[PDB]
Amino acid sequence: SRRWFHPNITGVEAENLLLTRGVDGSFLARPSKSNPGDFTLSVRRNGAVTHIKIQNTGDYYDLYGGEKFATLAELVQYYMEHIELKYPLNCADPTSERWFHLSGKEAEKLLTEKGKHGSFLVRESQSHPGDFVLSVRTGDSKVTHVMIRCQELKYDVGGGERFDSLTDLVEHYKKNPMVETLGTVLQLKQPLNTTRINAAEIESRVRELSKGFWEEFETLQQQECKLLYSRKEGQRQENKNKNRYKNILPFDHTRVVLHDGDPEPVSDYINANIIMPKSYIATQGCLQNTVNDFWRMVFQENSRVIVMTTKEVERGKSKCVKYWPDEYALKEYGVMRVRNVKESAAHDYTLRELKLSKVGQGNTERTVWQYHFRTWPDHGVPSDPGGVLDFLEEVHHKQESIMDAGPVVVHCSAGIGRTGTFIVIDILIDIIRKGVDCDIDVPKTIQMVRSQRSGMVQTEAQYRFIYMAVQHYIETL
Ligand SMILES: CC1(CN)CCN(c2cnc(Sc3cccc(Cl)c3Cl)c(N)n2)CC1
Repeated sequence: SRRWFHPNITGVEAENLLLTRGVDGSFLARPSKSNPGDFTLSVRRNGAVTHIKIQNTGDYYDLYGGEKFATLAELVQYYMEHIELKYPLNCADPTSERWFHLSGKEAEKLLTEKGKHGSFLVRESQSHPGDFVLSVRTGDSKVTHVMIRCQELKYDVGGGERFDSLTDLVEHYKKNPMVETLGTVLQLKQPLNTTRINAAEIESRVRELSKGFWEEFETLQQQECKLLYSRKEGQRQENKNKNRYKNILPFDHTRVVLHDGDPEPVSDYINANIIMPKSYIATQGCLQNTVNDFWRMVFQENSRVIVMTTKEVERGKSKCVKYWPDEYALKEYGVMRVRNVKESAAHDYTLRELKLSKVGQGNTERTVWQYHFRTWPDHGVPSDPGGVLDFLEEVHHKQESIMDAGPVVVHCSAGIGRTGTFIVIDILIDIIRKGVDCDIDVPKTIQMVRSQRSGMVQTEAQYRFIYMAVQHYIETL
């Protein structure tokens, strides 16, 4: 449902809402206004409201007194199946729906300039403030307007059932479409796309979102509820301690499956996923016990470029074990043998030239290049995207320069926040690098990658950093 999230309520607004429209076991989650980036889980117990903080600095949602998760949905899912969270107290604000917005004539052109059969949107009435309008497109070539009146806190389209919110109303006429007198069926097949822009417009769009970014991002967040794909392998007993974060797991359907492993019972698991929009494996920072597994992956998938986006230690916290030999040194990691051939240090990153081979057979050698980005801020995102961009641009040419190279391995700590910011920037400039004659749809791209790994861009700050990055790249054409 994900409608248990309320984008714009204060604490007290939530408390009274739980205590007036809810029962013991009712809960909700809301953006925290004390700390931008944080969120708050609000639950009713014994007729009282306890509030639970959840911090997300860019790596994961850290529920205090609980566990760390990829999305708030997987969080709620996790706790609704094991202070009890029984009944979602659902939100009626539509600000975070894909279809909500806006003048009629302006609505008609967009539907004409960008819509197909079934594209629709809901806007606020201009004739009677308080009422709403549902504008829908039908064709093979017509746009239809359906007024939605607000009466005594309930909404309708002039007859039939009265709804407690537009989302309910809309959801009802998606499954039960209005039929006009001459046969025309007003099918609400897809919300109108207003986020895909031409690459040359990014600068215009970024300026108007800065007076916007919040709304669009959380409108993308609200859609994570569609991405609760199974992650069972990662919960299997033999795999629990192969995860750096027990509750941040790879989708079974996109995980990398290690083959040709030791006869041990389970030898095919690693907290990684293939990311296909050049392809990527998105993974977590190695642990002591999965280093040999990490290199089995690199070998198997023919990866020749690794991109690590964290220090080994950050703020005294460990984030990734040292899985590469010292410069000029040679190490054996299970059946895999790695020599660090040379290291080169730039200001923002280090390149390690690593040769990977399988012990015993000197016909499996391949160079692997590890690009170790070292200047990401301990919290937040870089104030400027130049460093990231030149990094990725270097990374891309290295990858393009090797024949038959496999996925490009990308990893941070939990492998969702930073790792996902990078891959996405990389996909988008991949497009712009086609030139400036191309459309860019950041939300779409983020959602396509979250469908392949949980939580793949973590924060709003990062989300805007992606826009800044693409803008900057376009400026430098
Ligand atoms: C005004 C608005 C209020 N709610 C409504 C429209 N805007 C909007 C719409 N859709 C999404 S999401 C998405 C986008 C493309 C492809 C896919 Cl697949 C997804 Cl899932 C988004 N982030 N913003 C911005 C805010």
